[PDB]
Amino acid sequence: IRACIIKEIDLYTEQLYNIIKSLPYDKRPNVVYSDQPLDPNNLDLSEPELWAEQVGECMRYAHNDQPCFYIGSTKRELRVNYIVPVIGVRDEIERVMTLEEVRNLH
Amino acid sequence: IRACIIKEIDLYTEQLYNIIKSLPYDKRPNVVYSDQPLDPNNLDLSEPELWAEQVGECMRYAHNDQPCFYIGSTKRELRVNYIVPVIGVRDEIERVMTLEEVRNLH
Amino acid sequence: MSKLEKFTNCYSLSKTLRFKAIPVGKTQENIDNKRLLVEDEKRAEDYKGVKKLLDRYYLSFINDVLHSIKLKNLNNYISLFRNKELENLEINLRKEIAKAFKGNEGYKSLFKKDIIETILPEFLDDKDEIALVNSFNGFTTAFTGFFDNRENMFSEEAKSTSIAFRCINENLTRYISNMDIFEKVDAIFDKHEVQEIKEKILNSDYDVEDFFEGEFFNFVLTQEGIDVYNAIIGGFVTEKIKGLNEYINLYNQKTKQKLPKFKPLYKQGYTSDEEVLEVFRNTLNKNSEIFSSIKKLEKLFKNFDEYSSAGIFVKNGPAISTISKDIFGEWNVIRDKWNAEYDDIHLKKKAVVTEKYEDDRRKSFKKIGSFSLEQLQEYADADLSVVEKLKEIIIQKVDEIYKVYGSSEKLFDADFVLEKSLKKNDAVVAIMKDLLDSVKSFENYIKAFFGEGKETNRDESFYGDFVLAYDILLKVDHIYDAIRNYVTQKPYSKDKFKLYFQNPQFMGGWYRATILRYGSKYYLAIMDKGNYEKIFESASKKEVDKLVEEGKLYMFQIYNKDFSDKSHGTPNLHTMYFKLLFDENNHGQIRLSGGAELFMRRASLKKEELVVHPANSPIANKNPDNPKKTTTLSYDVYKDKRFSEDQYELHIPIAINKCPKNIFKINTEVRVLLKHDDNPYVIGIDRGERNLLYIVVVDGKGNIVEQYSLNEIINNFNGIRIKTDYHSLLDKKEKERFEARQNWTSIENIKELKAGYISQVVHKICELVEKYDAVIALEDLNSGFKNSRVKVEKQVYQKFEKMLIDKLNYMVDKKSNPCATGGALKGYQITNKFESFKSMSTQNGFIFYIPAWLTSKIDPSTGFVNLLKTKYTSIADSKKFISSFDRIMYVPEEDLFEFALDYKNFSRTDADYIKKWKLYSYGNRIRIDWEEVCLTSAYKELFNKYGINYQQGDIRALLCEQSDKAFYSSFMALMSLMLQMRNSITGRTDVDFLISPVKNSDGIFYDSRNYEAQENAILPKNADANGAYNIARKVLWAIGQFKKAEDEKLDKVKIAISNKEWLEYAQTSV
RNA sequence: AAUUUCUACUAAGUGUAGAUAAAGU
Ligand SMILES: [Mg+2]
Ligand SMILES: [Mg+2]
Repeated sequence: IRACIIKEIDLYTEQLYNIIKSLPYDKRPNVVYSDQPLDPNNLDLSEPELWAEQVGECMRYAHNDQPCFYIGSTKRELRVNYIVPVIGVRDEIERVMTLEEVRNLH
Repeated sequence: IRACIIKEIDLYTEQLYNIIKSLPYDKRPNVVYSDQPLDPNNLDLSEPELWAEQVGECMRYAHNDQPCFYIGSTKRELRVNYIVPVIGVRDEIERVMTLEEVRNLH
Repeated sequence: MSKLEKFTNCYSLSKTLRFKAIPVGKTQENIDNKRLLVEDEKRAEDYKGVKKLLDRYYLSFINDVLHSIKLKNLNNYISLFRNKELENLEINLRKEIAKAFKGNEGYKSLFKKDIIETILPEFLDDKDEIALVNSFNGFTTAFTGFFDNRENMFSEEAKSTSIAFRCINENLTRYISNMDIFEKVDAIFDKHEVQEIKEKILNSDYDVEDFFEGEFFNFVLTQEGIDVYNAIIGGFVTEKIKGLNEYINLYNQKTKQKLPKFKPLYKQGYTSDEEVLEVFRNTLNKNSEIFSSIKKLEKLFKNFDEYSSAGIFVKNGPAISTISKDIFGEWNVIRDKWNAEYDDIHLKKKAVVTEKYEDDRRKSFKKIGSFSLEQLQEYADADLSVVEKLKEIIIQKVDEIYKVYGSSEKLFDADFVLEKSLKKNDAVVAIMKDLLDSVKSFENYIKAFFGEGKETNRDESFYGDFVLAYDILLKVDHIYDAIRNYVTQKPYSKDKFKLYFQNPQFMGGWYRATILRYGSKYYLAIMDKGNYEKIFESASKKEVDKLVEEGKLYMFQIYNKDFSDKSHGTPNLHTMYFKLLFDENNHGQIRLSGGAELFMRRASLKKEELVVHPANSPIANKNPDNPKKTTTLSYDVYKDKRFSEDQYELHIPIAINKCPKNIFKINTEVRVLLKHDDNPYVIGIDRGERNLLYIVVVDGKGNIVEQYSLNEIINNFNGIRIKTDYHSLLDKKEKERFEARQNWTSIENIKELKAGYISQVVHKICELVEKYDAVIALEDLNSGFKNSRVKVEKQVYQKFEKMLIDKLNYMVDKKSNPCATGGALKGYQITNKFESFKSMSTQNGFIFYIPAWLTSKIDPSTGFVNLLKTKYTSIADSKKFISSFDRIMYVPEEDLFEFALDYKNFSRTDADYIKKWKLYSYGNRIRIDWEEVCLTSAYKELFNKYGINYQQGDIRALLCEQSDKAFYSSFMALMSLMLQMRNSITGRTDVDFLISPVKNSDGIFYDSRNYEAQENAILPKNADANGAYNIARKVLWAIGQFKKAEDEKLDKVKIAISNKEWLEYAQTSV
């Protein structure tokens, strides 16, 4: 179950990368970021570690071509590996957007 | 094992779609096509159903946003769902290219 | 006959061009096969070891020379201390100390080659570290800076970091106060009691009272003397021996009386998340030294009333404003009470309040050392006790500290493990930053109660405990700085080490180093122990490449992205400087002075961390003002590719204008040229609230030649032109800072973005200067304030002024021909070299520093300025206000209200010149949560709502009969917002117009909204354009003053324009 | 998002525009 969960988490973040790569920077969503795989089907809020910020650049790791995302500005150097779009500004997160509500942005 | 295999087969074909969508039509590889998931890690040749032809257009299914590929010309209406790039022209297939030998094409 | 053409070749200047050296051929494996990069890294790592050894030897020498010293002026100090007969004596004492230091027979060796060659390899006598001190044999120059800084302690300049200042200014005061406290706290003692055991266990030879004698201070100069004295003070285990302070605590606990305790004398970056977190846990846990200091200060400030209020003090400065804010309502209440009590003595029965009088009052105030608590109690009101409010606010701060501790129980327990890295984790850094911020806010707050120190009747019963606790607490400053500098740290690093190549005398001239060149490639050839061009005897490329293959040569290639073959745009400035080093048009302007330096930076980013933009994939563009919204490159874009490899940096010094000829004084030549000129332009710069910087160029008669915002920097290239809105970038960064958990990194990002912005504005202002031959006009940052909405703060504006001075020392146009006036070879020198942030005042070559008083809230067409005080205080004050107008009537033709005043009848209105203004209710004003208000309709509404006719005329008498308390409040409110010129909606909506209530000679009120919808406008478009316009008109007044004087009295003409003269100019120029 | 180094970039495709006095403390 752990192998399939990681595969789903990575396919979802690869699709998110391929989507978000083309939106203009002023349209990027507010997301919840981390370094362990993030599972939108089970992700529940009220955890005191989820902070909704906005995606920046979208680049590829040079050694294994894994997508990584810079939260906020690139100059902030807050590079994460797994994100998930949310409707939130702070610790008050409302709901989790889907792979088509992010395409409607532009 | 079947659930993870299908997930890998689909993540691979989604990456292949996202890659092949941007190459000019004269650079597209020669591929082996089918409707059941294709697994490059185990795919063995000499099966009398593998015919290497060239990818055409790359569109999305309107009902569930699943990538589909038109083998040969679009006007031929040979639309498949799972492909795999190969170095071959006929029933004499040499080897299976990778997700970076297809990016080197252009 | 232009002005600038005379200010070339004035004085000399020096720069260092930094480059990158690329090993050519097989130089890198010829270097790795001789290991010429491990000796030097080992030496760079042994530098710190030899630094510590030199520090230890310095400490030995200090404790040696501080043994053979006995002063003859110390008894005079103690006799006269317990305003000018003492400072001469204390500087005599410090001079005596410094002469005792510099008078030894060994001080000569302390900062030359002898201390590495002979002394330190003998003072140590350890075969392990004699290896260290012998490795740096012949490399004494590597310490030149260290020595030049490690001698400022043996001096007497009394700066905060020096041995003399520590021993005298900070120690002798405490020694004298300790003499006092011992004279007071006595006869509770016996030889049978703890007195004899103190002597026996810690001294064993002479009495303990000898350490409170006068002329025995020449015993606590040595660190061991300080140690034994602080031992008998506090207690020193050999059997835990109690000290004098806790004997006092034992007495004050036996019976209840707050008896003073003695004061002890003074004593003369992290690299891993675990180290940082354990330092945090150690210094700031709930049983540390700092938390105990906080508990002690809490018990003190909650026992704050049993200390005599006449003994406490509060320092004079920002602390007074904050104390008034927290106690007496808001910012300025203590200041105005002091000004009232100063007028009641130094002001006659007349209303003759002059700007000179106000300035002398301000100076007398700012010179007051500190305020007692009984004084601040006299300034208070009935039933308000100032000590109770201070105690309650300090207890609130302490309880907030305790609350943050209770919110942060988790970072102290031993089970805690770090999931993510510290720089990427922001919950734990938020916790640490909140704790450090609260604790340092408390520390900076209670810093006030140390009221100047030098004063007579200090309540030592309180100050003993206070300093005992505070001298442990102020370590939070270093902890805060360390943790912050660790968190705000780039993932790469620029740590390098100089390469010598087994040669102490290496590269120091043009040594074994030469600069070759071939075609359009410049090479650095270093001999060890086709056709080129030597720098001009030629060579043969074949045999030099043969030397490179052999090993007899170390050819590097000097390179930056302008020497590339795919570079087509304009080269950098320093690239042009370098290329000119070897040019023909360069005669002696830029020459090669000194020796270069070849450093070496190791790869800081592991190639497993390298992140790339994959090729043939459309990249999004980050510039909203860019037409092209994507980019597809045929190659890869690595992020920070420069820091993922080893790079041989090369620092090359250059001396511009080494042999000047047009030597003269720049300021006086500027004054003479501005005098003899018939139409000198002036560029006024002002810090706005909606614009970062705003430019207004004004000719020699007050006519606006240009006025535009510096919001967007415009880069020209290839004929194309693309703009960048730095205001929007700054707003984005501030929004990100509002979203982030902690804002240590956001603040540094904002600072560096602002630095880049001012680095663009520098070029903007220079190309503005070399277009009109204009003269710049900047706000004098020493005196003035900007009301917290101005984006560019004072620190970054000071950095901007410094950057402008450093640029205008040698102004270059990159696009211009080099040998042409204004090019790199013949740049303009229209400013003197920067000295200090305090000497940036009243002139600098082409730069005039101007006070920003009465520049934005002034009508630019009439000179009007609201000098009234329209704040409601009571019925009587508002009645007198209303009764002070010459006439108040309703003009029915215009449907307005005229308020014919006369500035003679009003207080503090002496600067004005045209004292008889007539101002109407024209237009609409935006009050402040904002609300738009049409003035005449508001007046009619108020009048009708309180039953008042106004068509009569001169309704002043009809108006001061209202008995209601709120009528005059509303009236003075809208009378205050009628005189509000700068109106702006708070919620960022760009409406920053500037209306005036008076009409000019032609009879039309100035309204900026009539000039914002225009290009080629004659009056300011908004309040910030008004600020720049007035900052330019002040320099125009100074130019007129120059025109009034003769060609020898020009140097003495004062140009610090006073409020009287400024208002006179602004009101008659029209 | 490439840089002697900094800022904003991608700016016409291995770069653009401006600035840059390094070392040491
Ligand atoms: Mg350039
Ligand atoms: Mg950058």
